[PDB]
Amino acid sequence: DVQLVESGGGLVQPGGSRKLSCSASGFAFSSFGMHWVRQAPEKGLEWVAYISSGSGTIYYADTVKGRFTISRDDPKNTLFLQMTSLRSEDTAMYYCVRSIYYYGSSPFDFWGQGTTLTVSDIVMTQATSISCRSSKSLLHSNGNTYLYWFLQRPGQSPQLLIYRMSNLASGVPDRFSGSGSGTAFTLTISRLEAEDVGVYYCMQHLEYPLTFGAGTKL
Amino acid sequence: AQARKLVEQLKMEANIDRIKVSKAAADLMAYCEAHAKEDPLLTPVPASENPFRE
Amino acid sequence: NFFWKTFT
Amino acid sequence: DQLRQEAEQLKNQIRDARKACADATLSQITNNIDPVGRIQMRTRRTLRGHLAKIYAMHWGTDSRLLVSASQDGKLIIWDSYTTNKVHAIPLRSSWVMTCAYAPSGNYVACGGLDNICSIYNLKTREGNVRVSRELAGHTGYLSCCRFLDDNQIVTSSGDTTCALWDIETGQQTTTFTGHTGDVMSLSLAPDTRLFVSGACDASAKLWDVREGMCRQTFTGHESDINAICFFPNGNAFATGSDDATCRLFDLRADQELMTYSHDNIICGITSVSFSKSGRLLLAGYDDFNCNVWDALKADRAGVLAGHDNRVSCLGVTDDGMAVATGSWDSFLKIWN
Amino acid sequence: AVLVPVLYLLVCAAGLGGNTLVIYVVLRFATVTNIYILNLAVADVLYMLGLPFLATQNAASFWPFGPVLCRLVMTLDGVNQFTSVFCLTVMSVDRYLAVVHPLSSARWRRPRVAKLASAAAWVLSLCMSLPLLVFADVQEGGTCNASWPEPVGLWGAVFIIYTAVLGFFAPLLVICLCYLLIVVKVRRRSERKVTRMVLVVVLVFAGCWLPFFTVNIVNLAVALPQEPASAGLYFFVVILSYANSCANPVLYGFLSDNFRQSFQ
Amino acid sequence: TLSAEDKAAVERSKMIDRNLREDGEKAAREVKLLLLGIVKQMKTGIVETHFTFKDLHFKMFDVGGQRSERKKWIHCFEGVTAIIFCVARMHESMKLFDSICNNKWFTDTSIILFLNAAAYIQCQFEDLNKRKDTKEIYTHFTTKNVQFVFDAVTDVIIKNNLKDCGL
Repeated sequence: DVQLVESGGGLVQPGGSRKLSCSASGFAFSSFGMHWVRQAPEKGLEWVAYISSGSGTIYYADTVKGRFTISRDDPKNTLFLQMTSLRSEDTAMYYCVRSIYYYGSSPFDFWGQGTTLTVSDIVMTQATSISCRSSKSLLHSNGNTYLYWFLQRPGQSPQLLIYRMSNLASGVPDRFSGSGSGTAFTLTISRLEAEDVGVYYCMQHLEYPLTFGAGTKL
Repeated sequence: AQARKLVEQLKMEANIDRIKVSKAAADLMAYCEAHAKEDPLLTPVPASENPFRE
Repeated sequence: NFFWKTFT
Repeated sequence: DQLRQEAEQLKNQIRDARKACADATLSQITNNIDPVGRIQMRTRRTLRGHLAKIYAMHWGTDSRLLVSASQDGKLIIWDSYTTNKVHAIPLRSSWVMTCAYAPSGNYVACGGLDNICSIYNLKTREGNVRVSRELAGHTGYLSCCRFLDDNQIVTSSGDTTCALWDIETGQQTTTFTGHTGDVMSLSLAPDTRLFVSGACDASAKLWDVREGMCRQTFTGHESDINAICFFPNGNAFATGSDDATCRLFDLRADQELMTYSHDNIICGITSVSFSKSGRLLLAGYDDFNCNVWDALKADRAGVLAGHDNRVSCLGVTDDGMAVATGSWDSFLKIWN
Repeated sequence: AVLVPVLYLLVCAAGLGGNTLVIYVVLRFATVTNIYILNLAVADVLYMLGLPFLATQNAASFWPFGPVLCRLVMTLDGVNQFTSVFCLTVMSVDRYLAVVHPLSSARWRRPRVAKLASAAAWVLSLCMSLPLLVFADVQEGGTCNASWPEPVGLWGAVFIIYTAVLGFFAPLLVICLCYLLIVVKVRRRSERKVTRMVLVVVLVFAGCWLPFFTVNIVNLAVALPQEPASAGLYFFVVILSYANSCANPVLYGFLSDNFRQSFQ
Repeated sequence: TLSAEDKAAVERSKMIDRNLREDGEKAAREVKLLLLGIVKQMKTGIVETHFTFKDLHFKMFDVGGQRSERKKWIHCFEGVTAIIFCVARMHESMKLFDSICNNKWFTDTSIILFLNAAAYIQCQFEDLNKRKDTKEIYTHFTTKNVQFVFDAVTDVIIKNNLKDCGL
C-alpha cells in the first residue's frame, strides 16, 4: 500500500511563516518527482510548486514565486514547503502529488490527504459527456498530446482517470473513455452508477506552469 | 537404452507425409514476392517516414 | 636590441 | 543386438526417402529471378551504457523498447528512438547468456551459468523492478529462453534437453529430451505451436509444445550449430554453424535447400536472423563483421562493418524498420 | 643563405603530417591516456600552425600583416607552448598516480575530473600570456616584437623570470622526480623496458627546452650580440625548441605496444 | 523542441548513467581469479568465494563442477586477472595445462601454478607454455599461500596498468 500523509498547517496571522510537511511510505520515494497542488474553498485546483528526482530541478508558480520554497529529504522520505509573508489569498487546502517520467509511465498517480490552512500561460475552459477546451494545441511533434483527467468525489482527494487523453489508469473501470482533437477534448461515461458523482477537472502538462480547468459537476 | 530410444523414435520420425522440394520452393518464392512491398530494408524509405533519422 | 624568439 | 541393425536400416530407408523427395534445387529455379543489389546501411543510433561484453538482446513487441544483458551484471532497457535509458536491473549473478522480452511487455527474463532463469516484473505499484520468479531444475547452463504467454516460457540448457515452465507455479510441465549434445539455440514459431532447437551435435530437431516429442530431425552440418532462426512464414528455418556455413531447412520437404558459404570468410557464426519479407538473411561472424546474405540466391549482397570486436547478438524489429547489433566491444548499434 | 628559412616550413610540414596522423588514429578508437594525448596533439598542431608567420618574417626581416594580428599571434604561440608543457607535466603526474596509487584515485580517474584538470591547465597557461599580449607594443614595421614605454630591463627581468622558473623549470623538476622513483619502486624485464622510455623522455625534454631558455636569459643580462654567427645560433636554437613539438607524437603516440597493435 | 516530460525522461536517463558509472567504479576495485585443475579452507554452476586481504577484494570462481564442453563457456572468463591452476596421472594434468595455457583467449592472462627432482618437474611445467614474454608462471610449494597470491596479483596488476598507460 502507498501512503502520502501531509501534516502541519492550522491558523496563522498574516505575515507569519509556516512549514508544511508530507511523509511518504510504501514506495521508492527517491525515484519520484513531487508536486504541491492547492485548492481554494470556493475555487478549483491550482498548481503550486514542483521538485524533480534528485532535487536538481525546481519550478514555482508565478503568483507564489519568491515567498515559497520546496525541498525534499530522501533518507527520511519527507517533503517540505516553507511559506513566508502569507496573505488572505493563501487560505487553501494543500495536497501532495507524486509523478514519475519515463517512456510509457503515468504521472500524477497518487494524491494525499490535504491539510487546511486559514489566514486572517495556456488557458483551459470548462464553462459547461464532459467537455474541455484549450487556448493552444496540446498536440506535440512526437505524436503525444498532454491532457489529464481527474475526478474528485465529495469529501475525498482527486484520483487519476485518463492520462494523455487516451490511456486508462490502473484500477479504473473500462467504462471511462477519452477522445478529441487538438484544443477540444471530451470524456465519455457509459453508465452512471453510484460512486461516479463528483467534480471533473482537465489539466494540461506541456509547459511547467500547469493550469487546471474550472471543473464540471454532476 | 539409447539404442531403444532411437529405434522407438525413428518409427514416428519416418512416417511423415512429405511433399516434393519443388512445391516447397515455389511456396517459399510466392511468400517472398507476395510480401515484398512492406519491408523497409530492400527498398529505400523516404526520410519523412523513417523514425531513425539523424 | 635583441629579444626572445627573433630580433627587435 | 538386431534392434540397432533394424534402426540403422530404418535410417537408411528414411535417407533413401529423402533422396527420392528431391527432384529440383532452389538455385536452378531462382537463377532467373532478378537480384537485390548492393545493400548499404549506416549506424543510425549507438547505445553506450555497458561496461563489458554484451551477450544478448531482444526487441519488444512495439519495436521501440529493447533489452540488453552484459557481463557487468546489468540488464538495461533502452528507448531506441531517443537513446534514453528506462530501467537498469542489476542481476544476482553476472554470468548471463540470454535475454527475453514478454510479448505483453510486463516481464523480462534472463539466464546463464547460474543454471536458473530469473523473471522480473517491469510494471509494479512501488515504482521499481522486482524479481517475479526464479525457475530451477536444469543441470547445465542456460543457453536460450523465450516467452510464449505471460505464464509460459520455454528454456534450453546444456543438459541436451529443453523444458516448458508454468510461471504461476514454478514447476516444469513438459520435457523435450532427445538430443545428444548441448543445446545452444532456440526459436519459437510465429504460430507459437511448433518449436525448433539446434545442438552441439550437427542436428536440429522440431518439437510440439502440446505433446512434447520430436516430430522431425534434420542433419547436414559438420560442426556445432550456434544459431537458429524461424522463417517469417513458419514453414522453414535457418541454421548457422561453427564451420562458416548457413543452411535453410524446410519442415515439409524435410531436406536442406540452400547453403551460404564463401572462401573469403572462414570463421564461426554467432547469430542469425531474417527480415520482414524473408528475402534478407542477417548473420554475425567472429571476424568482427555481419554479412547480409540473400535467401533466394546464395550470393552475398552487403556487409555491416562498424564493430571493433565480434558480434554476439542480432535482432530485427517486428515491423522491419531497424536491425540492432550488439558486440563484445560493449556497444550496440542500430542500422537502417 | 637560402636553406635556413626553408627548414622552418620543412619542420612545419613534417610536424603537421605526423600530428595529423596521430590525431586521425586516436579519434577512431576512443580510457584516459587517449584523452590526454588528444590534448597534447591539439596543443602541438596549434603550436606548429602558429609558426609560419615568423618563418616568413625572419627571411626578409619584414612583416606585412598588421600589428593587431601580431599581438594575438605571439600570445597564441606562447599559450600553445605553455599548454603543451603543462599537458606533458599533467600526463606524467597522471602516469605516476595510475601506476603507484591505483585504487585511491578512482575519484580522480573519472572523465569529468580529467576534463576539468585539462581546462585548468589551459586557463593557467592563458593567464600568463595576457601580460605578453596587453603590454607588447608591436612594432608597426619589420619585426613585431615586444616593447614597453616603461624601462625595458625590469619588464624583461620579470617576464623571463616568471616564464623560466614556473613555465619551464618547475615542470622539469616535477617530471624528473616523478619518472625517476617509479623505476626504483619496480626494482627486471618490466623495469628494463621502462627505464629506456623514462630516460629518453626526460633527455629529449631537457635537451629541447634548456638551450633556448639559457641563451634567452644570457642575452638579457649582459651579452647583446651583433655578429651573424650569433643570429645563426639563435635561429638554430628556435628550431631546436620546435624539435620537441615535432618529435613528441613519434616518441609518445607511436612507440607504445598499445598504439601500434591497436592500429592493426 | 523538447516537452517537459521529455526533459524529465532525459534527466532520469542521466541519473541512470551516473549510477552505472558509480557501480562500474565500485566493481573495478575487485580482482577475479579463475580456479582450475582445497585452498578454500584458509581465508549449480559458478561457486564464487569472496574474501578480503590487505584491503583488496578477491573473487574466486570455481568452475570445475560443470561437466560440459569447456570450449563453449571458457570465453566468458576473458579479462580475469589470473588463472589459479592446481596440480596434485600427471600426464593428463600436463595435457590439460598445455591446452589451457595455449588457448586463444588466454594468450595474455597470467597463470599461478599451485602444487599440492622437484626442479626437473618444475622446469618441465614452466616449459610446457610456449610464449614467455608477456605471460609469467608463478610457482609455490604449498598463511603463505594468500600472501603469495596477493603478491603475484599485485605484480600482474602493476604490469597491466603500466601497459595501459603506455609506459
